[PDB]
Amino acid sequence: AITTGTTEAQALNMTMRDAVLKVAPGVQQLVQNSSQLTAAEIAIIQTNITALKAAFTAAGA
Amino acid sequence: AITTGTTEAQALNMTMRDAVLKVAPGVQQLVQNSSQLTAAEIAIIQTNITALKAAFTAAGA
Amino acid sequence: DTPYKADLSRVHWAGSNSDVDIHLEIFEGDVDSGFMYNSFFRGNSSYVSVQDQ
Amino acid sequence: SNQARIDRMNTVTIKGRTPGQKLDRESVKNDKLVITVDTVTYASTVMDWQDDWTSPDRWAEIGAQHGYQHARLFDTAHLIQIIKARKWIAPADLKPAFFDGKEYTAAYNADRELFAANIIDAHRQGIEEMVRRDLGGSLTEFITVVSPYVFGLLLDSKKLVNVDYSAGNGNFAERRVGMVNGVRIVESARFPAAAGTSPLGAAFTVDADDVACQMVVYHPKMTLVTVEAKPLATNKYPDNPNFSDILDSFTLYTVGQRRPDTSFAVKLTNLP
Amino acid sequence: SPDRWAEIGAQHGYQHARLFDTAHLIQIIKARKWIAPADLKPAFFDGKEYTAAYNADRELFAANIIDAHRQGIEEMVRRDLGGSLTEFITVVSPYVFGLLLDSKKLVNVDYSAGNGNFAERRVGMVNGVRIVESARFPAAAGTSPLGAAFTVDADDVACQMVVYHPKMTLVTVEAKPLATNKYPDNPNFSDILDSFTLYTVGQRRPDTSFAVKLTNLP
Amino acid sequence: SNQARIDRMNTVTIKGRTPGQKLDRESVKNDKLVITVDTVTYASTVMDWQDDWT
Amino acid sequence: HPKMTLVTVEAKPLATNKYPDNPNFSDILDSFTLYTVGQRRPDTSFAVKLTNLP
Repeated sequence: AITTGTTEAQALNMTMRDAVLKVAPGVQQLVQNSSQLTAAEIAIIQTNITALKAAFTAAGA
Repeated sequence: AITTGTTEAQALNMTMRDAVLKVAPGVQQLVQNSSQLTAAEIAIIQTNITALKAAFTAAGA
Repeated sequence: DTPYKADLSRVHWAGSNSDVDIHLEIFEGDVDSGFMYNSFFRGNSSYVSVQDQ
Repeated sequence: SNQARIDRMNTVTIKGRTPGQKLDRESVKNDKLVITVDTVTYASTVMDWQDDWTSPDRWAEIGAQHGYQHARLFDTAHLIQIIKARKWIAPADLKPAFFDGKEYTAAYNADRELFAANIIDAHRQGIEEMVRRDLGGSLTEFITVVSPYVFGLLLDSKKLVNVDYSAGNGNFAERRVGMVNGVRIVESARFPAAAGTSPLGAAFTVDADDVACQMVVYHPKMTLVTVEAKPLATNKYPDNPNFSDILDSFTLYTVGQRRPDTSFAVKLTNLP
Repeated sequence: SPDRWAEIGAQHGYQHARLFDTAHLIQIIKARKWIAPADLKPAFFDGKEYTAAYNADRELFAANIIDAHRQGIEEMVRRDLGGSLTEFITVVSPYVFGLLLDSKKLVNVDYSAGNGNFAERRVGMVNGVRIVESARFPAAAGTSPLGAAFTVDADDVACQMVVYHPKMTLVTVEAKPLATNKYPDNPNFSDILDSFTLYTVGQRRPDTSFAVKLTNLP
Repeated sequence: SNQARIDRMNTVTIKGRTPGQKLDRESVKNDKLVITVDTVTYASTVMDWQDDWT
Repeated sequence: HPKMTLVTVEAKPLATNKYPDNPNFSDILDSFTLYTVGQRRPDTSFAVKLTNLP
């Protein structure tokens, strides 16, 4: 469960924020246009998505 | 794996994109202030994250 | 209970139903940083200058 | 829009050098803050033409009564938001320039003098902590808000009213006291009385622990920020098809914390 | 991105101002260890240090601090310096400054009338020397940018009260005042800003000062 | 900044009615577009003073 | 369509800069810019593809 009391939880909460904010700008590009749909960039999106799940699990969400 | 170029893929990608922007603002408030850290509000973020995980699984990312 | 609830047009709300927030932030000249400080012990000592000698 | 933004920044560090050496350089970090508006508060009244034609006028009384509730809610929200800022933990990215929110406790005692002494000790601890952060030169701008219970307790202290120590400060018989630890004292009746919800939203709920804090110190410029999208307004109009008149008053705003490093709260424990 | 140079420039000066005062105090805290050379012994005296004992009750701790200060004042009086007590200065940290106010003989009116006020956080003198409050005392052991002469040990960190003579104890030697310089590096894609200064602090007459230490703090 | 935004919006439809009938209402929908700049393109040449003087 | 198909976002238009490098006894000349291109309305264009080329 999520906690917000101590510095140990603060670090995990901070990591989640910048883990999700890296994913945020890619999904919009995935749908708004056909400019940046090369197979080489979907790979970066996939790695960011994979890191997001690990951040969630570490934070205990 | 992520796929593009079809109506079903576009619908799944749109759903995945729309699921992320709900979680996006909650995490910022989770770390920026102490005014929105009550037990009643973290429950909404928990459901948002649970829906985001299902959206990721459905989209295949 | 308003009769128009099912036909509202929400400007900055996207998605299949108007739930996602895409508003724009408003910014002005505000920047927070550390507090200021000024020296106090500058006059309480004997002083000598050798700058160019 | 329904949002506002403010920026944050860190500080630098000093080093040393000798002839023949090159200077070193370091990076600086930054972050942001955002607030949002989510709820409208209102009050409405309706009347019929036939009743209005056969009764003395009373619209002025209701119009006068409408604004008192708005003022009371505003003050209550202000105090509630001030109290909640005693639990913030500063992120490591801004540690040198930003600090944490503090809280101090006072132990309940059967005697009133000892209770007042404990409260004054907690206040002294808070003031010392504030002074250690280079803010000691602006203690003339801070304010202390106390509920009537604490205000009455403060007069029972062995000092702050005794001429031998605090000449010209307060009077026991007249129920008067002006200053403590170099900061002004203000009495307010808007403190929450019991746990519950509020019409403003879910960010203003209070539990048992929150109600125990009846003393707070803050800076009236650098602590809170108010975001407003619609100032309070009124409008009285007739509903011609329905044979009646209506009166409305509404507003839209919110309150948020800006710098929790410039305030602290005192908590009373083991109350009966 | 928007421009942000003014804030950095201000912080650059704030940090220098903060370092000056702490470097000023670190040297006074070290004079307590001075031993006079043999050839000058009859006219020069060694430095002194006194200790206070921690106690749970605040008034007793304040009494201990006051007695420790009184011992140093009495030692000063014996070196024929008693005729200049109006020139000395006392520097006290916020903690010790707040401990003094609890004593019920410096603030009372039956004794020491006219000196201090409990409600306003005001104190005027102690044992005939005026008091000054500063927050620049070192907080932890470590090295300093100014060299090896400014290193602080876990024992110098425990001294939180100091007395010295402004015109006779320390001497400051300066070779370049503070200056700033901003310039572009054309061969690269960067802009830079700098600040620099050159100075030091020394000891002249260590036998005109003393320090008090707090022992067994929890 | 390093990015810009453009808005998107849908359209409406036409209807008709006879006397006594009410009017219906319709809901419009929105979206957005974002662009970003990341890379710089350049050219450069270098000369020596001795060759420049001659 | 030359008016509805593309959009150009610019952070610095084309500029030049000539300077000397005193310690290295040489001169340099540079030109640089920072921009990008994106799709505004893909609705108003199409492409023709050749197939089975040898």
